[PDB]
Amino acid sequence: MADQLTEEQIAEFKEAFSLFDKDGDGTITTKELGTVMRSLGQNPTEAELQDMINEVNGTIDFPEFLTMMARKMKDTDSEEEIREAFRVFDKDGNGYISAAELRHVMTNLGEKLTDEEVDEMIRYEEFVQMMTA
Repeated sequence: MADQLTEEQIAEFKEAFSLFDKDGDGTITTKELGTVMRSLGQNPTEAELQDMINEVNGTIDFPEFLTMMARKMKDTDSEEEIREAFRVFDKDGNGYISAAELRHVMTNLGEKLTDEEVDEMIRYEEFVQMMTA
């Protein structure tokens, strides 16, 4: 699931990975992975380091690094995108002004959807959270 990743994000993370590593391949012991995470600016605890080691004997391959960063940055980007898109519907109102106002935008647009299904699901962010669950 590398599609949730941004081109600039993957470029920056590859740049950091290339700067951290020494001569040779990127496969070094898990202590190197922990130190790279510390240098990247993140605050990974011992449990996060253990999970990253288990995901990847002391070989940090670019695919495994990309996968662990994919899951982490994907959770982070999902949270950030939810927070940003909470204010995406600026035309409906200032903030969650009316249930009918949001329902009109959600039913007149969004996807090929059934008119009665939107009303049934109604009975802003709460609807998105319910749909995600």
